[PDB]
Amino acid sequence: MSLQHEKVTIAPLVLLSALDHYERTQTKENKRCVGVILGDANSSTIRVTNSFALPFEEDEKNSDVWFLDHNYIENMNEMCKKINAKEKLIGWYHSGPKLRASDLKINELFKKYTQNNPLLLIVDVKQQGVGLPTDAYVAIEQVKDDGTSTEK
Amino acid sequence: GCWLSSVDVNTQKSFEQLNSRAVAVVVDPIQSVKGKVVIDAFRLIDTGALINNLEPRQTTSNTGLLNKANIQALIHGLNRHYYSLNIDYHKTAKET
Amino acid sequence: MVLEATVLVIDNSEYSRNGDFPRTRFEAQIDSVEFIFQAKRNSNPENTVGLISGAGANPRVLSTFTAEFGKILAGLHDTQIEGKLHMATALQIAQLTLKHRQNKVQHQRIVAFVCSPISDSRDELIRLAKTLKKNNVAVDIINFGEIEQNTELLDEFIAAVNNPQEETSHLLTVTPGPRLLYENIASSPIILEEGSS
Amino acid sequence: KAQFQELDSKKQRNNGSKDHGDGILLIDSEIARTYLLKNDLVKARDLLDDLEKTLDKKDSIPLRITNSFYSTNSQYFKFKNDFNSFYYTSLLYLSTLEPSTSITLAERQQLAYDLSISALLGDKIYNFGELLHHPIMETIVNDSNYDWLFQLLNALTVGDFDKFDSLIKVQISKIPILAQHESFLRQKICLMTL
Amino acid sequence: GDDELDQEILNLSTQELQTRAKLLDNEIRIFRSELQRLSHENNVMLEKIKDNKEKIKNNRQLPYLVANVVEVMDMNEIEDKENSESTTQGGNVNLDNTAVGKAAVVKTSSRQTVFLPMVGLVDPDKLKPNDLVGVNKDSYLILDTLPSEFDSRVKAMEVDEKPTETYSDVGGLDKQIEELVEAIVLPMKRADKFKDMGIRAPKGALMYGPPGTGKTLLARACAAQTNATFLKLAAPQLVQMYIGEGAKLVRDAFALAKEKAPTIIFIDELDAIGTKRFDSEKSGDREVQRTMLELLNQLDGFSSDDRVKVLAATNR
Amino acid sequence: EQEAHNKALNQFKRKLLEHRRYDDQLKQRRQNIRDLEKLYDKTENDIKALQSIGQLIGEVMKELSEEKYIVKASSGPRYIVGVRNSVDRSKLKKGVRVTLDITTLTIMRILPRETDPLVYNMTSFEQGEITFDGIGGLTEQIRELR
Ligand SMILES: Nc1ncnc2c1ncn2[C@@H]1O[C@H](COP(=O)(O)OP(=O)(O)OP(=O)(O)O)[C@@H](O)[C@H]1O
Ligand SMILES: [Mg+2]
Repeated sequence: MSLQHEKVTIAPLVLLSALDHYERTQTKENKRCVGVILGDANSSTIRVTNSFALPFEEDEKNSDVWFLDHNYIENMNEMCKKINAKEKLIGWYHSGPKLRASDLKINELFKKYTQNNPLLLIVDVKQQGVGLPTDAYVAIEQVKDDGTSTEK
Repeated sequence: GCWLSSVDVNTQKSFEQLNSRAVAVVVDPIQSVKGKVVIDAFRLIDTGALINNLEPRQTTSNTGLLNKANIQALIHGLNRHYYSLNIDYHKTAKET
Repeated sequence: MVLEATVLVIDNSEYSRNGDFPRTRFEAQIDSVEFIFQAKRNSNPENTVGLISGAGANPRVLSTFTAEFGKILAGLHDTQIEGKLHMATALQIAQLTLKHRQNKVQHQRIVAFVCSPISDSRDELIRLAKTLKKNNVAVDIINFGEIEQNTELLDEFIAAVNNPQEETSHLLTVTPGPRLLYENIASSPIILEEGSS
Repeated sequence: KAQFQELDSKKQRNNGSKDHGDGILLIDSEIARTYLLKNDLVKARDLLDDLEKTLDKKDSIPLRITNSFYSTNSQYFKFKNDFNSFYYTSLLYLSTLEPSTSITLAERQQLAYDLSISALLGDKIYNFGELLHHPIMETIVNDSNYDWLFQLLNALTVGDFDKFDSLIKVQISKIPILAQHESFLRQKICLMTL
Repeated sequence: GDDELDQEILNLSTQELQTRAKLLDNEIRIFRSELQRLSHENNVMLEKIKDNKEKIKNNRQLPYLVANVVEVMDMNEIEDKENSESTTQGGNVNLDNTAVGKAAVVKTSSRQTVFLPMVGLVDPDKLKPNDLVGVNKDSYLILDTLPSEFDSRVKAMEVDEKPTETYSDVGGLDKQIEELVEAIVLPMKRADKFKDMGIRAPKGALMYGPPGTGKTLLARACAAQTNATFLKLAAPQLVQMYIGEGAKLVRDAFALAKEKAPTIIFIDELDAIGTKRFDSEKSGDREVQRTMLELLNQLDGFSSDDRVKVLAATNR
Repeated sequence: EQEAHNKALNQFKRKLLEHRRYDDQLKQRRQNIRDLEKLYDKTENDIKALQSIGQLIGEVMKELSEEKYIVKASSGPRYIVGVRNSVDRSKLKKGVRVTLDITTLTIMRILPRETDPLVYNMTSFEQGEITFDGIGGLTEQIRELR
């Protein structure tokens, strides 16, 4: 999968696109636009070149319920290989505002389509921190600190 | 530089038919160094517009200024096959 | 019959590696899909059959609506098997799957294969019933794995849903032992039942 | 192993829902354990290293696979008596424990004995407080064997000499293992306290 | 092939083989579904191939650039865990993605030498040194293959043995007529013996002396005897147009000659592409001398060079 | 012949032949995917290669800094170029072959130096042995060289 991933640089095209998508799907009030993040990966420096919206729903009553379109990803990947040769699915973004534990479950399914470990790239749509809004994550597995329960 | 060749006028013409008003934005990214220079918009001039002087109705009801990035290149197609009008940039505050 | 979208909930469990239908149940449930998919087309060629799984850790979308039987099976080959039914959860994702469609004239129905008893609750299922009949979604339960060694309380939800609907709700018993799973659902009402106003 | 290697080739596409390559790895682990008991420690370790390679290149493997591999690796360091090496790899078994039956009541009490003994005699351990707080050693302290064994572990955690030295006298007579590490254990409490 | 053998009939009776027939059906239905699985995966994939081939079509068709391959470099493929190039870049392991495997050095007709990431539909296999290749005009990549260059004058040069001068219409000239046979005609015809014995074949010959001694005559005749593919070249004829196109012509000539053997390649009056001084300025006519040199080298390259004979003439 | 045990038997032939056939047909359907699969990769890689874009070879005329070099190109002209952080600067030294973009004029990557064929053939293979007493009359002159 990938064992080379230290940092993710993000171009401001990607940060703006995600921002636009949230506001052009009409998804607000702590509901989720989730999209695929496109660009080179399987490198220490991951660079995300582009992004596009995916159809996505969530119900906050039970987060073990969500809608992800299986047709749409394949079709978009085919198109995206033509425009630049950089572009391939290297994760999925979440629109924040925080890291929910509901984000593991989605990441679990997302591993199948990807050719690497998928990345969970949080882009916050309301601005935060003295530091960046944008904070990147990778799914790894490890033993806890109670010496019990190996949790992803 | 930003100009148009014959082949691109043929491409231009059919967007004009599809959508009455439409623009062509032409990016030359290797004479660009401020991310904004050598980028202009262009739009077809009709053949009726030249002969009956209905070409400069676009100099009226606007700023009426045209800012050149290539003096030599724009002026050539400015009578021949296009009229150029200046480009502007925008964002909302969320974007900024 | 005509213009109908049907979300197949197909369970893949620890009760389905049993071989009461040849050569296990996984292999007989592959054969159920083909007959169902063709039949719909025979009534109306603009019918779409979708697929989700009540199986694994998290129920998920295996395939979306499509006019091809090929794509639906393509998605089913890689399913979990370690899980059990989660019946309440299945219904809420299937409702979401039936929202996204090419056209909305299509009937809303859910048919759920039961191989395994609920891992959820009665408290949950009571709620689901009131939820469904507002949106005219039928519950149609093919049971064949909650009657093998078990009892079902799902009879109650069928009747609570059934009113004049787009598709009526009915319970379809298929023996748990050999009777050839695939022909029994094909023979029994799955388009012979239709709605009314 | 020969029956699982034939089976798998047709059945991966035949069920079309199941896998059967998972099973082969685990058999190698059991084969490695049998060699350790038999006292052919080298035969198991080189089997175990080749098995290690395969596991790292997979990421979809069950939680059962990791549980058999670490258990087997721990028994290797216990034959060799590498105290430090045992402590950490037994901690990795504890994490990968399944609610599923793949343990007995015997095994809990016996890992608890072997952990405590290794810990005392490590050269770099200071995970005495980490053990105390852990379920395993918590439940059995009321039996005679694990009574002192708890109180030795506890007196080190807390740097305390009055309880520690009093215990050490008893264990020279009682246990001959700890009758030649007498010098080690007294240096160790002082080292942590410093 | 053969179903219900003698053996199955004794073993199991007809009634039993009915129960056998039913079990078979159930398993035939299982396999039958897999065919629908497999058909589909095949159907989508065809669609993908044609969707690509449509994008290619526009770039690929004529017009494009003509170039020559200097050499196929054969740069490394894979020595890292990411990309296919020595340097570590963002991409991942493929022929083309951001990864670059093999590459080749071409000399364009646009007067540039381009080292380029290699395409998917042109491989290094499909090349050899000194092959003419179509390179896309706008971005420089090997786009499609072409056969080797052919020129109108080169094509003409092969076959001109008639007029024939023989040795019955050339009065005397011995020792030299005998000497010419020994060098040329005699090993050309008994070529099989010369391999077996292990002696070398003469590595060409030089005939020289004041003009009007009848050198031109004797070389033409030499060729009549042996019935061979006679190529004639003359040092001002060989050079044509830009002087960097002079080098292709020598090579072209010798490509033809060695095929359809026996042959004689006779190069007349060498006094300006075989000068002794390197002071008289030449830069393109220098490459002409060098590509003359390859030919001699491959005579030495056969051991016994019976098949390919060369003759040379000069005035001084 | 004429009994009904034969009429029953012929039908079972169909049942077993189809069982086996459907198996020979699984193997065929698989091969049809694998055949398409290669063909797919070659046309696809082609499009990605166009987007990568050619380069122009040169060589260091003179190292000026540790991230910036001065070069001479084989197009004629001399440039002062930058160097990408992909490529090593140890493998860059004065006189070494390089290949640099026509988009930004930046050395992208190493071009290992092109071997000159003649001297290279002789480096590669050993030209030896010749025996001392296999040479006659120059025998003194071999020794003198030692
Ligand atoms: N030895 C000869 N026997 C017969 N005729 C001769 C002889 N030598 C010269 N001639 C006549 O003179 C003519 C002119 O001489 P020719 O062209 O053969 O000279 P050459 O030595 O081959 O020239 P160059 O040095 O210019 O290549 C010949 O065509 C032939 O008719
Ligand atoms: Mg002559």
